[PDB]
Amino acid sequence: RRFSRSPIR
Amino acid sequence: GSHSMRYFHTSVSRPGRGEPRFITVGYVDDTLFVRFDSDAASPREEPRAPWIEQEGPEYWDRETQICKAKAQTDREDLRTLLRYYNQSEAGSHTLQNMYGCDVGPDGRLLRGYHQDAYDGKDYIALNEDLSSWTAADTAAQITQRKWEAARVAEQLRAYLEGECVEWLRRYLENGKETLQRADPPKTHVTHHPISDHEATLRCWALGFYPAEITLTWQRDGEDQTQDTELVETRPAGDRTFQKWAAVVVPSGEEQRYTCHVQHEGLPKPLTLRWEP
Amino acid sequence: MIQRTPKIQVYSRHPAENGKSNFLNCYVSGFHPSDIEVDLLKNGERIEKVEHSDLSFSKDWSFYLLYYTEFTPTEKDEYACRVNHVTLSQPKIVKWDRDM
Repeated sequence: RRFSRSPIR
Repeated sequence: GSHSMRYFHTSVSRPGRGEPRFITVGYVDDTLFVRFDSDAASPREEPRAPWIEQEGPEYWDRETQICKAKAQTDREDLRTLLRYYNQSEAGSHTLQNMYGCDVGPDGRLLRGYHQDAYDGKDYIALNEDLSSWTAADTAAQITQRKWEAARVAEQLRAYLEGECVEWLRRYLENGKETLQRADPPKTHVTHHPISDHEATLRCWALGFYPAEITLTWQRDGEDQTQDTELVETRPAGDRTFQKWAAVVVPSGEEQRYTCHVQHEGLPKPLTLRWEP
Repeated sequence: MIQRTPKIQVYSRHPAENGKSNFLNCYVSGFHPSDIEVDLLKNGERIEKVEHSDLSFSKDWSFYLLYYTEFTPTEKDEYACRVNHVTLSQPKIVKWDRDM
């Protein structure tokens, strides 16, 4: 299942 | 043997034609098992393999949320990267991301991945240590400094060493009928005359899984690497793969040529010759 | 930017046997950017019920797609794949060769 954290570039 | 899990993501902006398209697909080894397409009518994460269908509704809800959220962060990043590269808002641009893990036969982490490309060129990549970054240019160094300050690599390391490996083990057990079965290639050699002096020998490998395979032609036991036409391994559409290798042979010399087939579904590497 | 022209293979799922149903495949790979137009042709005309895989990409970030349709080959029917991409001055047609 997927990685949940959402870093922005 | 060894196994892998990978998530692939592509966002493609289309100015004047709505928001960027977002497509992500998940793989275990060479088997597609989940997909999400932002252009589908009611976009949700959808199963693409039978052994994932048994996961319950909260699984599908969590994966749908993550995909939608990643679609949103890609749209922000596309806008950000236009600034970083001093680019016009008029063109289409592409952001690709792959992440995942490889495990060995004991199920332990061999290595993890998390890497990016912008417009088809390497942007930023998590190093094999799962703690430092490789930035391709001064724009990706800006992201690098952001991600170091937010400690992104620590979160990734925790995921890749923990959930990635553990859920891969789960999927491998649930789909062991297929994910843990190697299908050997069915092989044969065809002969295609070109002129009075030349013929093509084509060595075929059909219906195999996984995709990894080695096909080589030898002449008098010497590898014909420079004179062998090798097509890209290609999907049959039924989970299996196809490949061929071909050499142009002087007529009368057919028997000096041997085709060699290595595949994990084969106990011994195979040797075969043109059989008139 | 960087642009890479698609490789094209057209082939059947199973060995071709005239009168027996099969799947016709057009596999485009190695290309960038991802926008591409792919048609399967029966005797020069566009087949209507063609499906395709979801966009993915290889280790070098170039994209690949499989377009496919059920078909039943005959000795006389010509099948082909027509591909257009930003790298192509004109659409490329690759004929189905049952020996390739």
